[PDB]
Parts: sequence; structure tokens; C-alpha cells
Amino acid sequence: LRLPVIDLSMKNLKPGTTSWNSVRTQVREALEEYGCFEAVIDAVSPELQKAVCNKGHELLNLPLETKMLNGNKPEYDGFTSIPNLNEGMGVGRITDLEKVERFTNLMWPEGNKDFCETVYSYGKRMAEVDHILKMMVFESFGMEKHFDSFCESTNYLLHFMRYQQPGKDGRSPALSLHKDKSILTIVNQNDVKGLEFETKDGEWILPTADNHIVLLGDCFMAWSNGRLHSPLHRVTLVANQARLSTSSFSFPKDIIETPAELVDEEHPLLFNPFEITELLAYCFTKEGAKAVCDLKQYKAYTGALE
Ligand SMILES: [Fe+3]
Repeated sequence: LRLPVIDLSMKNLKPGTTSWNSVRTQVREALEEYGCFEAVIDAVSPELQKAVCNKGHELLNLPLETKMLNGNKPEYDGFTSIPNLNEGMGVGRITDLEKVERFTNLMWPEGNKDFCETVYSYGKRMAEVDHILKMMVFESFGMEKHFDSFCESTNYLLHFMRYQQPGKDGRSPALSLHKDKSILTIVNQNDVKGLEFETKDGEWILPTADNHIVLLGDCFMAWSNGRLHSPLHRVTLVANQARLSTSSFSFPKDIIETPAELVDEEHPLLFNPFEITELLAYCFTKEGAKAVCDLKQYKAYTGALE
């Protein structure tokens, strides 16, 4: 039980090249079988990775009243906390420099150029990794001519989750089982492990914290008509130390729609089209939390599997 490891060294990785075609096959197979993979990413230096970790702590160290200024939508960017367990919040529209500048001046009226420049740089570099990976998936399904339309006005999110020292060694649950509602999520654990995936079998893979982890969200699973797997995951601390994760999410401009090419006799249409803002909100309500672990419990489900 160990994840695929995919070398996304940007060197040599241009469309049409030999290395690109090899990496494309690895990405498609990993996201079909596991829904995730460890990724070696040099689009971001170790120096920038540590700077973004420091910026996450600086944001989460602000007063509660300041963090609340980022709104009441914890399904996307809003401040969330389970007392004595975890806290988190996000920078929405991280690839829009004007939106990052506004967010920064909301949090730091006297200014914080270091925070704004660091997080925008990381968001831009990780969005290119997301773009390349989606492109490889589209190419793998014969859909490269539909790719630019899919990607128009992609929404990117940078999200920090912090986990308090659990007070014990061994094993301390810290975040509950869910599927992400992104297209892709790219996670860095900042040298402390705990992210844990359920296999299709029902086994558990707890990777080390040396590399980025790519995982599929329910938007890509729906786009693929269930051909790709969105994996169930949770966080379990394995040591008495604090943990901060840095995660990059892609979301569509508005609608996800499954292309006709991926529907056939053996693969009936699983999901009607749906709006991401509605899905995200719904999963955070009492009546809609059934959809957190399974998009088939959402209103878009066709009932095809009877
Ligand atoms: Fe997640």
C-alpha cells in the first residue's frame, strides 16, 4: 500500500514531448486507480514552500475578529475552527492579484506586501501545475479540443488548515473523512504527516510528508462520468506536534457538465449539470452533508446505477 510517485519536474515537460506523453499516462492511471498521487514539484522552491507555510501561520495568528472579515462561507475561504483540534481559512481567487491585494488590505490595513507577494507567487505556480495536469487528463480521454472551454475563468483557492499539538503520540484523528469538491486539490503537509486516503478496496495509505499530494475532487469525477476516482481522505496525526497543511484547489467558473463522449451503454450518465457555488454551500448544511462523502447523494445524481 503506497501511492504512485509522479515526477512533475517542469524541465522537459512541454506538450507533444516524450516525457509529457509518459507523464500523461502515469497521471491518468493514478487518478483512475487511486484518485491521487505523490508529486515531485520544482515549480515551487523549498524556500517559497517554507515562506508560504510562514504566511499561513501569520494569517491564522490574526485575531478572531480580523479572520471573520473574510466572511461566513467556510465551504470556500471563511474561517473555521473545532476548539482544541483544528482551524483554517483561505485566500480566494489567489491567481487574481487585485483580489489578493484587497484581501491583504482587509487583513492588514497598514499593508503586508510580503504576505501578498508570497501567496500570489505560490498560487500562480501551483495553478500552472493544475492546468498541465487537467490538460494531460483531457488529452487521455480524446478531449484536448474541449480543454480551453473547460478552463476559461477557472477559480483558484489557497487554503490553510492548522492542527493543534494533540498532547499524545500514536494516533489522534484531526479532520473527518470527506471527498473534496474541487477539480484538483494539491496538498503540501509542511514536513508533518497525517493525510490518509482510503483505497477502492477499503485499505488506508498514509503517505510521508516529503512531497506534494495531488488528489481528484468530485468536479473532475463528475466531468469524467465516474471514470476517474475522487478519493475519501481524512487527517490523523501520528506524533505530538502541530501540523499546518497548504492546499491549492481549482473550481470551475460556474457549471460542471459531463461531456457526451464519456457516456455510453456501459457508462450511463451519472450526473446532470450542477453549479459549484450551490454544491459547496449545500454540503455545509444539515440537509446536504450527505453529499460530503458521495456526490451520488446530491440532487445532480441521475439514479443511473439504480
Ligand atoms: Fe480534503
